[PDB]
Amino acid sequence: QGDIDSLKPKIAVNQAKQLKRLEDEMVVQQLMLGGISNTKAQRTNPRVPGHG
Amino acid sequence: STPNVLTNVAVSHSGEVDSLLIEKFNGKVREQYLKGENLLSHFQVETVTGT
Repeated sequence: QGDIDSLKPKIAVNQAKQLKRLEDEMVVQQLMLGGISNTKAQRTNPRVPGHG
Repeated sequence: STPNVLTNVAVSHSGEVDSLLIEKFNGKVREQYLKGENLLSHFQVETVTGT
């Protein structure tokens, strides 16, 4: 009684887009945190005595 | 004369089991009758999908 032509493949392709969007959003969030967390003011000491 | 000790293979030497003769089954499976009235055969019924 769905009356919808395909329903199920549409729901599947919607789920795929949801997962892809979250995958990209997580990467952007991690880049932002990596940028903001360690800025020479909070760390005060590099991970290895050489790098910046 | 005649036989007077005639051998029967249907009697057990011990008293544990009685007959030593398994009965057959040959189908004869009985079910509830429930005759088919089929009143709905008179009426028109076309299956519909959705709506």
